[PDB]
Amino acid sequence: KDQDDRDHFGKKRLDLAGPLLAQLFKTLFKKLTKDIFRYMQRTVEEAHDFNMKLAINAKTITSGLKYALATGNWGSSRAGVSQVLNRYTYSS
Amino acid sequence: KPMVNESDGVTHALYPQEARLRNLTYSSGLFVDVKKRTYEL
Amino acid sequence: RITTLDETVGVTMSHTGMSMRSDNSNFLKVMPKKEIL
Amino acid sequence: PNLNIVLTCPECKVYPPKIVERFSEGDVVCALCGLVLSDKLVDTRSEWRTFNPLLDGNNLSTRIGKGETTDMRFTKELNKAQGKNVMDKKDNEVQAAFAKITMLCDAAELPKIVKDCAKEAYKLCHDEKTLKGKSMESIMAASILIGCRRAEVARTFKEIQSLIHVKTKEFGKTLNIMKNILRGKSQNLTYIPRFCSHLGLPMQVTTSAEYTAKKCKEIKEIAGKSPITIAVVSIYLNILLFQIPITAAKVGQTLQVTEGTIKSGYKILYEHRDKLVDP
Ligand SMILES: [Zn+2]
Ligand SMILES: [Zn+2]
Repeated sequence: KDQDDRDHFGKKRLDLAGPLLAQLFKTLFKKLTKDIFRYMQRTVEEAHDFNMKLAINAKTITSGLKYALATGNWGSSRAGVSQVLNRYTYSS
Repeated sequence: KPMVNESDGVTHALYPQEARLRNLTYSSGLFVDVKKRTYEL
Repeated sequence: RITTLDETVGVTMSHTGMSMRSDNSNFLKVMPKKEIL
Repeated sequence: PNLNIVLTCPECKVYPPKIVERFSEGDVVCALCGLVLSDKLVDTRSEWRTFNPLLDGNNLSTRIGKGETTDMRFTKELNKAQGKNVMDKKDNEVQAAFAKITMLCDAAELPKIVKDCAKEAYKLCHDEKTLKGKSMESIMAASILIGCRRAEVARTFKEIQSLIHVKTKEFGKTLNIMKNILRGKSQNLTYIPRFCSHLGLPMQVTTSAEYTAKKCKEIKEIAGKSPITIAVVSIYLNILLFQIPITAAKVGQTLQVTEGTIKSGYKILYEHRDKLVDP
């Protein structure tokens, strides 16, 4: 048998917004859970009252999605993913 | 659905035209049913 | 599929941040010297 | 000692420099005899292209993080060295205080202007003698409320109280002496659209409660008994004028107001119903 070809297009997989936002939302969700648990351990360890507004933050998901879809990086791993739409003509 | 929360505190529906004119971000809010339990074990 | 809440937003957005409603759920709330001698 | 360069025209010498600055040619010229005053003009926009004194001051610092090709042992030794020199300056409280205040403001969904005003207020107070404690919670809550009052925003005491348990009384004293600090370093209408947003009411009911709020502020009688009850009874009347039904229990449990208070204000308000009609 010949050496396995890597240029075969069938062995290649493309990634649209689905997989990218799956990785991104996955990591951001993990960080969210870790931070919430950190607030839980701080609450039970320092012996105080609990609050739902200080445990679950929204700027981690908002800053993660807004920052990743705002800049070219998808977090340098990946760059040049997001580009400004070219409105020179319709075929462009 | 897509929405916008302004500076004074009012949140209304967003359209892509007004999103482009006001330099906003066309996004939608996300909620989660968070369940809590306490075991004593 | 994911269910889209159809309300007037302002109610849910009011329940997000400060809504003047706290508590409502219990979770992570936690001499005479001779006689003494 | 002097060090002030003043450009004058030796040929004109008839008036202080009333000159013109030619940026395209890079010169500055007297607008009278047309004689140039200086060549090779520097720019401020061009040096700014590559790149906070209001809060950080003139202090400089640089981070040490891991490198492309480095060892994890050296990264820890450099960070532990900075951990021993962190006591040389008492500015660790400003970064941690601004971090927790950042978390609370980000939790309250307030704009960045109120965040910067609150950080500026906490920087004005910081560690003075008249503060004398308050366990860092009351100066943060009171600083957020001050930054809210400065940015023309409206947040009730029960809202920040719902965020932070400051025991109200000590919060009021710390807010009072803090206001004295601000005075030593030298409006209910905004609440209506917020509660109308909490109830999801149309714009006509919002501006109707605006005119009702102003008129009720002009009629006197009761005067206020805190503006919150005036707001909730004003919205209660403006919503009993139309047909959208909420009753008194739902609006009393949503806005956290007593039913007997909105009915007590609805009585005299119904008595003054005459002069409150806009159209
Ligand atoms: Zn001298
Ligand atoms: Zn001249």
